Parts: sequence; structure tokens; C-alpha cells
Amino acid sequence: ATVNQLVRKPRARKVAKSNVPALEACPQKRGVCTRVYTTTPKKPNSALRKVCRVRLTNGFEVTSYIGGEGHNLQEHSVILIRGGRVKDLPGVRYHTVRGALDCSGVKDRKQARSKYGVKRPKA
Amino acid sequence: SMQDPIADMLTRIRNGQAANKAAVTMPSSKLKVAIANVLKEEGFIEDFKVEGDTKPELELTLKYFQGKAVVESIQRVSRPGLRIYKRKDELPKVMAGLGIAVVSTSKGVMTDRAARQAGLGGEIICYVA
Amino acid sequence: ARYLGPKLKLSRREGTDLFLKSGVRAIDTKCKIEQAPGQHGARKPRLSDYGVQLREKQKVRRIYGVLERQFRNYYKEAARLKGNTGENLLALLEGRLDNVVYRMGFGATRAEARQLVSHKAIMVNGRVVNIASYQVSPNDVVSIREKAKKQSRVKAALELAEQREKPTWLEVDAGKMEGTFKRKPERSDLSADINEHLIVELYSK
Amino acid sequence: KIRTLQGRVVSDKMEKSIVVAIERFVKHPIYGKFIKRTTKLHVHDENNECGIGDVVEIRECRPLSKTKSWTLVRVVEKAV
Amino acid sequence: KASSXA
Amino acid sequence: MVTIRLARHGAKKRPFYQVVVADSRNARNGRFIERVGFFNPIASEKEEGTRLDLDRIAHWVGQGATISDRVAALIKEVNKAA
Amino acid sequence: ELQEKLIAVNRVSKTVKGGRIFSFTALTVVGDGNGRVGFGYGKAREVPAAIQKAMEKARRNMINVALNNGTLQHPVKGVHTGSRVFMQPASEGTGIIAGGAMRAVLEVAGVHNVLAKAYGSTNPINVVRATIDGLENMNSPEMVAAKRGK
RNA sequence: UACCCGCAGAAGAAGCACCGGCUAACUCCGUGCCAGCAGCCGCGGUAAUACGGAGGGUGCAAGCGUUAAUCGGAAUUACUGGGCGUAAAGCGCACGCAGGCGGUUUGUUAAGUCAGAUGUGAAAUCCCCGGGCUCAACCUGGGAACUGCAUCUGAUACUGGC
RNA sequence: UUAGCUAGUAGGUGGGGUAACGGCUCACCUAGGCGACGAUCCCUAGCUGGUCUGAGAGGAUGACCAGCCACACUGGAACUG
Repeated sequence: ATVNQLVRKPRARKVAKSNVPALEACPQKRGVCTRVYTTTPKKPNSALRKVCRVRLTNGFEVTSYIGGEGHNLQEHSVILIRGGRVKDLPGVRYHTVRGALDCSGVKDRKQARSKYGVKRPKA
Repeated sequence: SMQDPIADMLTRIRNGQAANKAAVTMPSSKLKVAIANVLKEEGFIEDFKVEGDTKPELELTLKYFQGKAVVESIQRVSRPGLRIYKRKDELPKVMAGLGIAVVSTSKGVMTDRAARQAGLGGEIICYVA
Repeated sequence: ARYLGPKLKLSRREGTDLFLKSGVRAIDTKCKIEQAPGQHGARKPRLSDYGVQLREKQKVRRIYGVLERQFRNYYKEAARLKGNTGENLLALLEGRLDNVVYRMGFGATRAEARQLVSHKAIMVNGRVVNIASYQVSPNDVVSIREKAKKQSRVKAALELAEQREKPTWLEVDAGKMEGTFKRKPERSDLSADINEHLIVELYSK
Repeated sequence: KIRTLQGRVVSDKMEKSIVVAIERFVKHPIYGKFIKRTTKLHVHDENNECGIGDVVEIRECRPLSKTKSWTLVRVVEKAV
Repeated sequence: KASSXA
Repeated sequence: MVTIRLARHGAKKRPFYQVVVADSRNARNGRFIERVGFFNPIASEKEEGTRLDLDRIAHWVGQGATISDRVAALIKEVNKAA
Repeated sequence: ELQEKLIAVNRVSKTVKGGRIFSFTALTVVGDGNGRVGFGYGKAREVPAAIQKAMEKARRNMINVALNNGTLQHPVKGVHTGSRVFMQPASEGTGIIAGGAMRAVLEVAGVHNVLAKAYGSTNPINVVRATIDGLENMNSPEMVAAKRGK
């Protein structure tokens, strides 16, 4: 409102909160992967979404989504998580990178293989 | 409260021409006249009048044209709550120029367009459109 | 870093002739031009304010063989440049040596006008210019490489060349093969289905 | 002169330890309003002259005690 | 119109 | 020892020194007092190749100041008054 | 010099007994390219019928705006309901730089420049309104003589 | 080495994301609320341009995508530039210290304020006009700028003090 | 959701000291000194030129390059010059 007021208690910015805080605010992280489960999403949709509870490197343990039809993951493994949430499964704020570390890319995927990690099959 | 007599002029005037009247009066103040003069000279009001002796009274003859009045708008810039002063080049120009902006200088009041060429500068009383 | 593919497929999307398959019989046609830029060309593309705005430049690029990563900078350039940035971008787009080549008929297409400027077969006030991007100032005179002069190709080009609209800011020759940059192209002596602002905007958002 | 300065006391009690204050209109760097910003300078007082409240002239000079680098020059007015 | 909570 | 020398402000292979009055001790491109000309070891037979405020260099030498030996090769390879 | 194009087209409702009835509303603007601009709303149970009806009011009601070489003079700012809007002139810095919906009413009216920005609501219907009434009040420059010269 | 001249021959060199909307860009098949997509809305329960594949198309190119981070858009802390009857928002009300602000006229002060000048504000960077590497990046000449501070000589309407 | 902080502490005088002024040190003496324009206390952090973003005012940042500073196993000390 008033200048005098702004002069006194000055206007204060409101910091932002990284939707993904699996620390360092850094590209991706390595994690041991505690369990490999499958769950059900919100009311509108109904699948058997695949997920894994991963013990990151920085100590935070967190649940991550496994994108693509099928995966090699299980018990131990060592995926590397990324970012981007999964608006359908709450709590799932991270996606494990496919075809990274102990994670196998989606078998046979031919479209947009950059994700789901796969290599050009016989050009 | 009484704190500001200047924004009382601009307001009474902006309000007077609002209620399409021809004359508006208010107690007289030296600076007020200085401004009055400005508006006259610049053709924003037909003219002033000051028939005040013991209790100085000031009247302003309002102008008009077609389906509107002369002053499309008039705002107070520097106020007692936040004074504003400007250099020679920092002097503000109203409506790409089509409109004065009363600036008081150490050598008597003026108009933005005036003071500019004048070479000096000072506090800017208000904005008249 | 060049197109290298169905070039008509392009001019069919722009619905105009981009001076691509110039060569012998100028004035295109013969390929289905219009009614099928793809597998649904038949359709009526009722495009958005965006479409009739991206397609504008998506054209300008092609009507010269220039790319994005680089086109931008041209715009950024023109921007700093005083005056209608629209005509300016054009002024710089035309000012391209790969263009002054073709434009001076020293080569069929603006595509065939590269394979050489690239394969050192041209030059300026001396020094052979290897980069098909050189920016030709005023007076700057080119000259097909005194070396592989008039060959089993470039000759057949000048033919249709001088029988084309013909520029106005260059004083080409014919056997002496060596035009000049008389002056920078004004706005009045160049245009057609090309809008400035319509593109100067796309880069304002 | 070699840079003169006006200022008002702060205390009479101090024995050769006379401190002062300096007002200065200053335009806040963002909101533009004009703020009063003070500066307190400890000053040298030989034979402890000029009492409290008084207004005085000061000069920047050589150190004389842990943080005390100014000496009076002239006293102006004595009732405030 | 509205999902996951509304 | 305020020695007038050159700093390598060129670019891979294409240097470009710069005569400058500076406290002998500092780094090459380290703190200095005032550029006082330059030196272009390229240029190619055209217009320029070197510049020096000769009537300034003297002002320094005047307050005692040793000159580089590669800086001296410039103070004269370009004459003095002819 | 027709010069006419639509801005937006929304589908509304009228919830009755056996369900709801959807109508359609189109907002369109027209002008020439030298002052004079106008807009018209209009709705009809049919898509075209609406837009067709849109040009009708569009034709009628066309205020005369006082440009300058293809731009504006004193920079201006107009308001209507929830949208506050402002506009700066200058020699075609690029060519009509303003927001969608608020743009057309700038093209058709004939101003290949202006740097604009829409604040407040960005609902087409009220910004086109704000803008028009923004160009409107824009007083006479080369005819300042009104209150000017005197 | 940079560079210059031949030798040979298209030989030796293209990928990635995307196509329901925002957002440029379509279909078939499979599939069946399964499998899976998703940045937001939102797609899938038999004929789905939103899933996977194929065809096709679109946009970028030695890259393309994703994740991460900052500013922008966000007039979404609003000084420029926002608000509070019901949308989030006027202290339950009142007195009042500090502070903020203050009617009117003259004289004076000249601090604020203002104009000219002089120091200074490294260089580099950004910017303006040129130069040089084939161009450009890069390199470089000169200039403007560094919106600031201090000192002094003026100004006096307005503001402050007397 | 830190409001009070300080005895060499604040000043004086007087010896000693330093390259030099100086509480630097000591002795004596007045009793002060700083603080809500935010001291003190916590948490964080190398500072500037600039860098990124922005129409701008600003927001963010200070790797590479240059100026200033600081440290060089941790803590402490002097010596040489």
C-alpha cells in the first residue's frame, strides 16, 4: 500500500518449491531400489501402474514410476531416477530413467525410443 | 487532511469540468496562482481570477469544446507523501508531447515543454492531459 | 545442414514456387503441385493465426535454403539494424553470397548455386570464398573461379537466368563471369508472396 | 575551507568524549520517498567546551582513540 | 470437468 | 621497478600484445597502470601494425622505468622523428 | 476494403427441461485500413449463422479512429470490465505486437506497428471492447487545435 | 603446421522429438478402462487422429529429446505496477510515544532540490562506427557509456531549518 | 519464534610501543560506549568489475577472465628480511 509502509516492512518475495526435491536439485540420482510393486491410480483411470520404492544415494528413499510396457527391475537393482510426476498416482513424483544403470529399456519399442531407452534396431 | 492543497486544485478542477460547470473557486495560495497562470497560458482554462483580500479567494474559468471538456485528465505527480524531482533530460513528456506537465524550477514554474528548452529542471507539480 | 530431400514436397506445402527445381523449364508444375503435399494434401488447412505466421517464415527459409539455428540470428541481426527489421532481414537474406551467386545466374537453382560456392568455384575482391554464407557488402564483386570457368553445367544456367525477372542491384556480365553488388536491394525492387511483419512477429512472442 | 560539517551533540556527560549526530535527506533506492538517515561521530573535545544539545562544526582529522577521528571547529547556538 | 480431487 | 611491457591479449596463434606501464612484479596480463600503445605481429602488409604514445613512454622512463627488450625493439623499429 | 475476421467462438448453454440447448457466439471485427473500426458479437444456434450475424453488427457501429501514418500518437490505455490495456506507438518497431484477440482489432483498423500488452482479464469479448474504447478516446493530434492552439 | 596445387570418386557422413487441444502436423491395424499415455485439461471398457505398431505428415540437424536450475510470461509482493462490502484481506473500539505527513504570508538559509564546471568512477565486457582471420564465432581500433560520489562557483519556485 | 550487547569495555592523563596515529600496551582517573535507520546473537556467504534473464524497474547469479581479500594437514608462534 503506502510508500512509508513499503519503506518500513518492505515487500517480500515468495520463494518457489521444487516439485521434485530428491536433493541437490540436480539432473538425476542413483538409487538402490528397495521394492518393486504395482499400484492403482486415481478414480477416473484404472490400470495396474508399475512402481518401485528406491533408496536414493542421498539417503532419501522415494517411490518412482516405471514407464513403458515391461521392465527387468526387481528386488535390488540400481536404477537412476529422473523427474516429472505421475498425475494419476499421487506420491509418485519421480520417473526412473529407462535403459540406465541396472535398468533395461522397453523391449521392442520403436517409436520415441530416446525415452524408454532403446537403440535403433537394424536401420 | 489539509495536508495537501495542490491536489485539491487538480481535483476540484478535474471534478468541476466533470460536473460541466463554468467556474470553480477555492481558497488562494501563491503556488496555486503560479499553476493557474500556467494552465491559462497553455490554454487549458479560459482564465483565473483572484478577488481575495483578507482571506484570498481564487476562481478558475473553465473551458469547453464539443461533447467534452478541455482537460481529458489531470493527475497529481509529486505529493507531500512522496516528492519527485527531475533533471533536464529526465523531464517527463505528457502524451508524446501533446500535453503539459507543470514542473517547478529554481527560476519560476514552467511546463515540461517549457522547462525542457529552458535548460534547467525541478519538481514536477502534476500531469494535465 | 541443408535440406537434401523432396524439395517439391516443400513448394507444395507453401503452395507457391520456391525457385527450387529451377533448371531448364522454369515456372514449375508437373508433380501434383497443390492437391497433396503429403497423404492428406487434398484437405482444406483452415490454419490458425500461428499457421499463417510460421508458414510465412517456414517459407522464407526454404526460398533461400537457410536454416533455423542460423535464420534466427539473421533476425536478431536485422533487429539491431535500424529501420524496418522486416526488409532488413530480407536485405541480409538477399545479401548472402550463395544468393548473389544464383541471383546473378551463375547457377541454376539456389541449391545448384551452392555445390560450387562450397566447392571453391567462386570468390570476391580476391580470396576464394568457401562459406556459402559470406555477407556481400557494396561494390564487392564476385567472379566464377577463373579456374573451372564455363563448364558442362554453369553455361546451361545463365541461359534461363538472364531470361528471368532480372535483378536491379547487380551489374552481371556473361562470358567474363563476374557480377557486382551495385547496391543493397531496396524494398520496392523485390517481393511477391512474402510478408515482413508476419515473420517479424513470430520472433516477438 | 577544508570540508566543514554541521551537527548536534548527544551528551554533555563524557569528559573529553563528545559524540554528535548528522541528519541527511536520502532518496530510498527503490520507493523514492525521502528518508532521514543518521550518522553518529565521536569527536575530540579539548578542555571539554560546548555542552549538550548545542550544534557544532566538525573536521575530519587524525585518530586519537579507538574510533574517534573528529575534532570540533566552531559552536553554533546553545539551546535546543 | 475437474479430476483427482474435484 | 615500473617496467613497460607487453601482455598477450591475442587469441590462439594470433597474438596481440599491448605496451603498458606496470609494477615489474605483476602477472603478464596482471594489474598495470595504463595501456600506452600496442603491437600487432600479424597485420599483413596493409595499413597498421603498431602504435605507441612515444611522448608518454618518455614520461615514465623519466621517473625511472626499465623497458622490456622486446618493447625496445619497437620503440625504434618505428623510428623516433622521421 | 472489407477487412473482417473473427476473434473467438464459444459454445454456450441454456439448460432447459429435457437437457440443455447449445447456442454459439462469435466475436468479429471489421474496419478498412485507415481509421474506422468496429466489432460485433452475435449468437445463433448454428455456427455460421452466428458468425454471419456477427458481421452484421460488425458493419453497423464503426467508430472513426484518429491514427498517424499507420500508428498511434500519444501512447494510450483503455479499460472495460475486467481488462485494462495499454498501447505504445513508434515506427513499426516490428508490426503489431499485441496479444491474440486484442490483435485483430489492431490489424483491421490499420496500424502495422504498436507495442501493446493486455493486463487484467484476457477474455476476448472484453479486451476488444477495452481496446476500441481505448483507441476511441485517443484525442486529435493533427487536430489538437480543439483545446490546442487555444 | 596455417595455407596452396593435384589424385580419385558421390564415393566416406543423419538422427531425434512430435501429430486430441494449447501447438505446425492423419489414417489403418491391434487393443479393450487390459496394456499403457500424460507438461495441464484429459485419452483406453470393440470400429480409439491421445495407448503399441505401420503408413503418412510436422518441426529441429550434428543433433535432437528428457530431467535439473534461473529469469520471463506472473500487474501471481504490484517502486515503475495490484488489492481488502460479499472473492484472500480494515486491527472489536479508543487514547497516544517514536516515526510519516502538514494550512497560510514575508524575510532569510541553501541542507534537500536544481544547472554549469572539475576530479573520479581500472582494464576488459555490453553498446555505436571501422579493421583483421575466407565468413561468423573469435581478435582488434576509436567512441559512448560506467545512470554513482566528492569538491567548488551559481539558482531559488517547491521542500527542510531559522 | 535473536532485544539488549560491551572493563581495556568508552574517554582522559601519563610512561612504554610502532615505520606511523591509535587502548597497541600499562598505570592512574573520570563512566562510559554501541543498539529497534535493528546492536547482540544465530543461520548463510569470499566482495567488486560483471554474468543470465527482463521492454524496463528489477529478479537471479558472481564458473572461465581482471581488481581487492583470505587460506595453504589442524591450532599457535616468532625468526630471517
